Amino acid sequence: RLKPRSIHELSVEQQLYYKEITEACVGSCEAKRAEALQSIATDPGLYQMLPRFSTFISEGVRVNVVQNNLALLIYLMRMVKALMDNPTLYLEKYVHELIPAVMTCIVSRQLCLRPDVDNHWALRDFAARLVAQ
Amino acid sequence: LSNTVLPSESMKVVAESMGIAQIQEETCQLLTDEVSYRIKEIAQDALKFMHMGKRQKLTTSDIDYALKLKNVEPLYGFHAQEFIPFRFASGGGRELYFYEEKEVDLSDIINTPLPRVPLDVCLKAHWLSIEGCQPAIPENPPPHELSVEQQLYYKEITEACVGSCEAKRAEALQSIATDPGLYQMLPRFSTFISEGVRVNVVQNNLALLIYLMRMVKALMDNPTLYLEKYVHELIPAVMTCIVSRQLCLRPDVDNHWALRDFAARLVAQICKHFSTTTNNIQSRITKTFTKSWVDEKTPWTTRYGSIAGLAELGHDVIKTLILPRLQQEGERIRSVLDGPVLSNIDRIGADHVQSLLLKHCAPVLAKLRPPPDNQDAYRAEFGSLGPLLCSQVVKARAQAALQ
Amino acid sequence: PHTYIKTPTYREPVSDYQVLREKAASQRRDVERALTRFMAKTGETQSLFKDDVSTFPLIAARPFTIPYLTALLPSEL
Amino acid sequence: WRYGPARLWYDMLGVPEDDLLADENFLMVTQLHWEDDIIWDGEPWYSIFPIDNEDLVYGRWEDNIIWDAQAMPRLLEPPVLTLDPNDENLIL
Repeated sequence: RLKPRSIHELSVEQQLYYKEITEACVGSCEAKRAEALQSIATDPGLYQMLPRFSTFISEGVRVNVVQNNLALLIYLMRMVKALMDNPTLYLEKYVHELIPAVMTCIVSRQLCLRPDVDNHWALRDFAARLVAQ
Repeated sequence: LSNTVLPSESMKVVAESMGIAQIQEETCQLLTDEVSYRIKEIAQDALKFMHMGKRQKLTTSDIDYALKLKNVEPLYGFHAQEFIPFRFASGGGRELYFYEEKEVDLSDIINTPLPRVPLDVCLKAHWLSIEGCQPAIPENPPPHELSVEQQLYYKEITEACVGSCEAKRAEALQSIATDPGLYQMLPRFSTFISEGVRVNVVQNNLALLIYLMRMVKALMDNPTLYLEKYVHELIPAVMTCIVSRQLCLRPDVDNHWALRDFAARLVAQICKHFSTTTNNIQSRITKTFTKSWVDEKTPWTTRYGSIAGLAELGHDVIKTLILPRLQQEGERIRSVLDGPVLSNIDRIGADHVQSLLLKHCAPVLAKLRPPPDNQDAYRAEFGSLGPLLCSQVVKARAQAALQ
Repeated sequence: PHTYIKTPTYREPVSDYQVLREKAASQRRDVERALTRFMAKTGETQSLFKDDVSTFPLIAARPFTIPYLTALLPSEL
Repeated sequence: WRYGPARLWYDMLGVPEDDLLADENFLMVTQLHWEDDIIWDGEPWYSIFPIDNEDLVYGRWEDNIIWDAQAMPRLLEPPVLTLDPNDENLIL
């Protein structure tokens, strides 16, 4: 019994777009981030890719608080904020993954010493409290 | 159904062997209803020598005894050992069949090997039945594909979980739960389980359903095999064990109730481990349970299964599904505290539903109420759920003291 | 491309003869180990060491009434 | 298949062949406690395959279950196994 393999519903242009947007949203370059954030903020066809974005956010924060990597977290919180103000996509199916990610960001200890980025840490907490409200 | 005759075009062919050039179609119809009438009178008179001379074969000496009976001249040369051969001739537009007779040199019939001499008729006596059954004397009648290793493993593991003994069952379930290489035999186990739960409708066996649910519970505990590709088969089997109405052969004494809460715990585990936002397993399971519970006409067994699954899903589910329909307890206590119809089975199932409902709604009442709970039972339906809630608060205080 | 692009590609199959030989070998070894441990645990057992049932269990030798039938006859034919 | 998986059931059969209802209540966020979900550094692998199984996603599994044993849309059937290849990493 031999039959043909299944074809992914997501396209290879869409999968390449997801790879470029996620590799830009980890903030190696700031102009790349800002466009990728605006692209998340106004792509109409960003539904049907949203499970993979929510899973990338959620999974990221949890293995990114194992070592308290503040940028990795500040970029993910900006990705959450860019996901929220998009008017086309339906978010409250995925908010059960989004909310415990922002909760830990605000209520968690910093592996990294804070006398140095606590100002940065404080800003991140404020961002987390903005998105939470 | 109809009077069947020889075809009329078979008489045009015969009339040209005679030399008759043109024969009209009303003459050909006149010929074929007579010759097919005389065939049926020798077909049925040959059958009178086949029946009176007991033969059930209709040899060609039966037709020759019937042509002798109708005074018509015999047909010579049909007692020799022959068969039915026909030879097709294609031709340039004339399609026919013939015999293609063969020849033989005359000295090869004078010098044929003679057959053996026949025997004379003699009699033989033997017992057919001796005051009962027949004796055993010889004059009577006598009375992609799994390899062999894993085929034998599949056979032994499935026949160990059918109920011959309990120890082989426990070792088979501890094999299923703790072996590393049982893939390539997962589709066979899923088919076996789903068809076996389906076979409950022909035979309402509670025990074999408990065995199949312990087979599913053992399949879930295996760390090596991933049931993501086969969960669409195991979900409706456990669902059938939850929300079906006759789970028993004798409804009154069989504890279908446990195969209910065991399979409810099983489906809570199967939608904890496997529910993803692409799957929508848990939302689609809650929707089936919910529209089975809110809808009236449902039996107390299937309502028990719905409440059991919904209450094993978690605390927020019983907050937003069970607690709006707490007034339904009044509709339940309509048929419990009150009613001449007492000797029916609608009382044991109703107070089982009641006991499950107040057991699961006691911590929900302990979560969303005051600590005093003075007349919460009076405020509750029937004043019993409130007593259970007071007992639950007492149990929580005892747990805090233990901590 | 995202505006109007679709790539209906297939799924890369495994043609690695090395890892396919390894997968078939390890699955056959694991299923025969599971089968022999299950059959030695649910029957009469022997042991090379004193009171050794967990590690290396042997299915006990049973005598046949006619041993040539189970010896000489082929089973896959 | 009479000799195929679930054969014991076939042998026993003797067959000759061969507003609370709203989805908002069932939304995962309503039924999921976020704080319990957070690991908080306390000690995944879900839908790793890009295509989720079509049979679970598009299958009407709810229809297969019968709420009432007495009334069934479909009577007991042979239900011969499809024997159709599924999953990935299969040797053949």
